[PDB]
Amino acid sequence: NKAAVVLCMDVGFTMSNSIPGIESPFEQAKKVITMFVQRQVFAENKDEIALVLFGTDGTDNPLSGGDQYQNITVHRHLMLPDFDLLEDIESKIQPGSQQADFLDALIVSMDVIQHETIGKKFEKRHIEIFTDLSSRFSKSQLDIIIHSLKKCDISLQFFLPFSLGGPFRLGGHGPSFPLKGITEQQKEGLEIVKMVMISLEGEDGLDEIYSFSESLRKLCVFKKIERHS
Amino acid sequence: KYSGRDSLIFLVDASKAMFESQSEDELTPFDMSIQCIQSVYISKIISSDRDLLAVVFYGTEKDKNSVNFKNIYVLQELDNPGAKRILELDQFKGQQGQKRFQDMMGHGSDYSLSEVLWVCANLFSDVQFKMSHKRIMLFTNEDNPHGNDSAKASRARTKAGDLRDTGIFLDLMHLKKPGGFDISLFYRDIISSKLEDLLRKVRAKETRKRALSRLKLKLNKDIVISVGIYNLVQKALKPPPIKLYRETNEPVKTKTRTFNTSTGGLLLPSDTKRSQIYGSRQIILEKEETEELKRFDDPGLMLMGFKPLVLLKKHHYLRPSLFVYPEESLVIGSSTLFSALLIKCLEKEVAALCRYTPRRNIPPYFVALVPQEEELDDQKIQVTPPGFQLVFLPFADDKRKMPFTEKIMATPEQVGKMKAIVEKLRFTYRSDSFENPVLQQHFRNLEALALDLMEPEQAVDLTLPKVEAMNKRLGSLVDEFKELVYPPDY
DNA sequence: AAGCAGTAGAGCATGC
DNA sequence: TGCTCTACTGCTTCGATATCG
DNA sequence: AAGCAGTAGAGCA
DNA sequence: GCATGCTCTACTGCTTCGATATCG
Repeated sequence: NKAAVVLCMDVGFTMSNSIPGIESPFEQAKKVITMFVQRQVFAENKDEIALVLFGTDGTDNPLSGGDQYQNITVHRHLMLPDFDLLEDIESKIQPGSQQADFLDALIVSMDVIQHETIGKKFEKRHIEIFTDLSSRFSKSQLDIIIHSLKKCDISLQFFLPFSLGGPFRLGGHGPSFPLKGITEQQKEGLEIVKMVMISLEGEDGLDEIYSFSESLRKLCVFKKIERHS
Repeated sequence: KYSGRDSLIFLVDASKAMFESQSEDELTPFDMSIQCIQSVYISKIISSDRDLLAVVFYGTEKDKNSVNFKNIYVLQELDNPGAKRILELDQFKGQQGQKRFQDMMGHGSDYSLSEVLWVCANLFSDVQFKMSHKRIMLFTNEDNPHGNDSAKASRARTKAGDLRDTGIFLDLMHLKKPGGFDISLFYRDIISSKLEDLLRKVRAKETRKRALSRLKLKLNKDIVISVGIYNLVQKALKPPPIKLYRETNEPVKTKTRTFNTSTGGLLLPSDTKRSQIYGSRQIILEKEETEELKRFDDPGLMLMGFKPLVLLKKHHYLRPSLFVYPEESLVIGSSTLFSALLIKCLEKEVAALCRYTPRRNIPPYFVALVPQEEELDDQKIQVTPPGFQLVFLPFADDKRKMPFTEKIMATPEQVGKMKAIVEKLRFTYRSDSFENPVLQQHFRNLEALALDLMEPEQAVDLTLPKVEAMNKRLGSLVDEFKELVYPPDY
């Protein structure tokens, strides 16, 4: 019946990183998110979207306690997406250079999803995560939030960028990373997200690690949306 | 050629004996011939309805022909199968039809010889079309129509050769006088019996052979050859209606328009836009933009590499496969390259993969070219011609995903009795014959409408199985197959 | 697509 | 305050219509 | 332009 | 040096049939 999808997107400075000859990861995330919300607006289906950005300059957040919860803003609640939720995507040239964390948008989106299921029946809770994974982590409480992810039975898809280990353009059935797009911070990021995904849902979390190259190549954004035929 | 229609003259022997019942009480050979001719017209009126069909009785008393010969009387003329001509034809049945034959033309005369073939020749000469095949189908029994004069025999075998050279071929359905294969006599020179193929066997068929597209195969850069994409399984359907004015039964020449800008006045097509509303607002285009937003490629097949025949799973399916062939009409020297690529693809079990655009503005479409090789013996059996096959391939949103979440097994004992049941129902499948009941009953409905005979000839339903010839065929193992482990158990 | 059938246009030969 | 009719109804498959080679 | 079961609003109790 | 007279060949459009996409 009614779908309630949520996007959470890193809009950080490194996400708007410099171009060695290819593209910005910010513009790649923009192309992918325009493809998805473009299909789910032009298909006239009865779903609602809510989107959260992290890596901004200000914090107009419903919860900003201290040093944590910085540069996170709920753009829009669960709405049938019109062209306003597409021009908020398109007319947003600013990346807003002040980057804080990457795990905050999941718990803020979970809190507002709980606030958004107010007498409105929903069968799916799918949240898609774009993160370049360049900032440091935050490890205050982990098993309580992993327990909430487990008990609420929500879905978390993970778009990592092109760095997965000739002319790499966007996606052409060629290479994922051109020659080297990784470092120590990206290494610990990839291993900690593999650990969380495997330990929560299993080997499908190894399959739910999608690169920005191939997510434009294939249909991998639409999952657990349709019904029996 | 392409539009060269088939011709057929029926030539019937009505001279001395067949009008009589050959001193029998069963079926006169004259009635046999009229039933066979009527069944051939009834078959070709919907089987091949552009061909030419004439009918000529010889040996009768009075005569009419364009040549003005004695005792040769034509009935119809070279044209299509017409319902009014077969309703003229069906009046020569039984004793009353035999007497109608008598009062109309009268049987019995000094029947001559090859001048009847001359009348057949002038009947073929005056057509104003093109004809592929010329067949004279002679319906007779006897053996010696030149039993006294030898010059008549020499003239007969001269005029038959004069029909032999310019492309007119005859066969005679030899009427068995006692009902057997007896007369092994000396007309194997004139000719190049069984009549069931003339009696029933072609109730639904159509004759056509078209190329469907004539494209180019390019090896992704500049290397171009020609190919033409023929069709094999086209999913035929009944012909569509025609509007008609029920007073005089004439069609009514439909014309339509768009008008009325809420005042009065036409709109020639230059002042209409093409719109799509999406909730609140509109999106307006022009007709040329809404036809331009699907344009990707030149028409043809661009090659994108090679894959073996094994890893493409031939159950992925959305459209029937077509069939390529290497013409030498666009480029020259293409059958050489395709034969070389085909034998190397065969001896390395590999298949081509391509991107395909049929027409001058069509979005692109991925196809798989899988080879095949022919087969031929002394009997000239033909199940495969030597080309490729274009398996169409789905992209991404053709496949749905079923809910899948059940898994419960049982004991491996029912597989033996089910093997016994499937071996009980084991047979060779077919080569033809599972005909469509809806189209066939519609055919016979139209037959009985245009001929007002009696009734709908109820078509036998071959698509239905034979439950009487299946249940007692398998026997009393169905109770044990039902109640070994699984009765519903209440 | 397939067949055909009808006319436009260019080049040789002529005239003032 | 409790279980069958009922208005809808999304879909699905021919049947008529229009385009293109 | 026609049917087939699925999913929430009415009628007698 | 300019205008006309005459033929043949290749381009081009029409007609019929069949297949495909579309709209109810």
